[PDB]
Amino acid sequence: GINYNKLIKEFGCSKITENHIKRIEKLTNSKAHHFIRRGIFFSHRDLDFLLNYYEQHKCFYIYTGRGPSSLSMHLGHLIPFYFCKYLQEAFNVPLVIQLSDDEKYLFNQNYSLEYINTLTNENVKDIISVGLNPELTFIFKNTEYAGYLYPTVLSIHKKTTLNQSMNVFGFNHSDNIGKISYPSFQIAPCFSQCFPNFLGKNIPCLVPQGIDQDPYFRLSRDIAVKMALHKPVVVHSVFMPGLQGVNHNNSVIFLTDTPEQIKNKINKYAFSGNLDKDISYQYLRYLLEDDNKLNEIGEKYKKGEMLSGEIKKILIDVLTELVLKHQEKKKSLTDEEISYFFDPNKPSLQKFKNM
Amino acid sequence: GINYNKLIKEFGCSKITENHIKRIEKLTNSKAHHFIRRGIFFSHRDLDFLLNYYEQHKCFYIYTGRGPSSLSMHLGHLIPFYFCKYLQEAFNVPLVIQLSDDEKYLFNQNYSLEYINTLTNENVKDIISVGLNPELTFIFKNTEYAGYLYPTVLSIHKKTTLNQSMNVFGFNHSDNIGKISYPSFQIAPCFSQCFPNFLGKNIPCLVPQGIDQDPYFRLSRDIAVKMALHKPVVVHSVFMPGLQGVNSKMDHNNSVIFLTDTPEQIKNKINKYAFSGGGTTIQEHREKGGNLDKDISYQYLRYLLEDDNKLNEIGEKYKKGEMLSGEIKKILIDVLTELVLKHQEKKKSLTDEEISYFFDPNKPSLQKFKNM
Repeated sequence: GINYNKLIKEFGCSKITENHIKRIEKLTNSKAHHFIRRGIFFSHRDLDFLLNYYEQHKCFYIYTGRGPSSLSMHLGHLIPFYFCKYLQEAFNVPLVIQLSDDEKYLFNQNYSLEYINTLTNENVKDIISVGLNPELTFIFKNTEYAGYLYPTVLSIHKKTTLNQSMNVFGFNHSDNIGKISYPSFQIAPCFSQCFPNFLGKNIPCLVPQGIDQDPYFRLSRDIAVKMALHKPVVVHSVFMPGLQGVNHNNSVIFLTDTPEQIKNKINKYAFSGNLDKDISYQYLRYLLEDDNKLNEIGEKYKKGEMLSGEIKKILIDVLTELVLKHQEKKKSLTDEEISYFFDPNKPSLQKFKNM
Repeated sequence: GINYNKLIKEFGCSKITENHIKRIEKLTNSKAHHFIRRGIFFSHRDLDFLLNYYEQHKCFYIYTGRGPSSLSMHLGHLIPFYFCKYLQEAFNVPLVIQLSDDEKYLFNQNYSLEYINTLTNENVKDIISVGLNPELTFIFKNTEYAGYLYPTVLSIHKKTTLNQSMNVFGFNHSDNIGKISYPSFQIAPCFSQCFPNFLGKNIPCLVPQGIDQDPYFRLSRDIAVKMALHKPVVVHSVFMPGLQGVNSKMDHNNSVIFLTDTPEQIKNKINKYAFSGGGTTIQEHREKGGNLDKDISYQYLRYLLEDDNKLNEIGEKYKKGEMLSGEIKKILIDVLTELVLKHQEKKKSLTDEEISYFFDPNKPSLQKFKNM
């Protein structure tokens, strides 16, 4: 298969151990998220530094981001946001969310800034609708917030050769100079000096991402050393597989999909097992919070006591509930609720300003 | 020396004609600046587009800029600012001034932002001290104003391949990506959409430049076409020569007049180091007369002496041999000394409040152009 332990050894990452989990549960006074307990988020760099930092200072922040997509977001895009929701609540720390509308403009030849803004505003609604805590969240668009990032971006630029940018990101000489210099803007928010309205300088940053992003993220950590700032901490997730195989539109669950569209996609296109190869069981590892129910389902399926139609039906109900709750939350959002996410001066955020 | 008409034909610029000058005097209800009348600013691209636009709408703006220098500014650095002072007053339009502190940080490996800010603040004081009108001036640091430039910068970036940037500016693969992408930030202020606090969209921009900068400025005009925005208008100046030779441009502190120089330092530099177009003996000078094209003092008086009659009278007497080198050098020293002392006095009097006002984009006097 994928062999993630081989990939850890290759990249030089570290496994998240049982003791890391115990330590998280202890520091947050709460059970660890199922993504961590089930090995969905499975590796890290410098997690001990972060846990020890939080233990002594009760302080860090979480950085994540989103390039605005041309199509509707699908379930795979929300996975990291569900994890950030958990992190912000369990640790009680700020979450900053970059919308890289500039990146989308620079990388898509026929897209205008105006059109990209319509996509950005829709994505923001989906992001908020996972149930993020408004009081501990700061969302920003790069087009609007660049002035706060720029002094940091300059320092990152100065320490990144063209060779390094091209080698790391696979750019070529026909690529526009926006693409070439964009990565600094994605690195910058790892450094708390980019958020002077509510963070102190040089506060550690936790950045959840896919294991596949580690080679790119190494540039952030190398740059931090040259800037004499903390290296951003990373926890890595496995690839969430498409419906058709664990290794087009019928390969994902869009958040705008109806109950009937979800039913058909799972029944017709989701691969059936063998727990390791059954896509429905795999998705239940992400979506089912109750450990006992998951193990009971896994027990019955492997023994043959549960058929494929039944495990697919359980997934469809779970998915349908999730998607309908999401659609319901999104529909209820007011412009005032949305704007509040973009406010850097919230008193709950400003608590961390002198920590 | 430098054949400027040949250089016009080579670059594809246009001469500023006597009729352009008449048209400027008519539109401003005032005599044209001596730099224009004496051919110091001598060529242009799209000046008629600008004059026609002003005639109908009474509106454009002026863009200039300054990379913060490691040393004190000298007289040559102020020349374009004296011209922008005239333009803003005669036309009654805004002047925006870019301080490219970001550029200096990106291109000088051992300079910090903090150190560059010290240089920037001192340069700003020298710029203001030419007598710029606070009400029609907007100064900005790129480090502070980048957020307003960024959407425009993105569009410029998107229209510029890495190949094009590297070929045009001579970058290599060891250059940092800040250098590679910086030129867009220098182009951006040619487009009025960068100043939404006080300018309408797609308002024409006038950019005074040395003739030597035209090849680089063509990139701004080409980008404007791809953005479907007005091309920035340019008026070009001749090279201002250093003290030692008309063919050579600005130990080597004796080739320029620093703005921190004392009256005595100026006296000595002119007397000892300024090139004379006069005869080597008094008798030789009386018989053969002085050479105006090569006398540095006469050339500098072309920049500094506002009264035409006095300049022509001085030029008449020197060329005939009726005025000696010592006398024309003395006239220049008095003129320079007065200029530099006024400057030093103005700079010393500047308050933090006066300086801050230059950086305010919401001045009611600037905002009058917002719907024009």
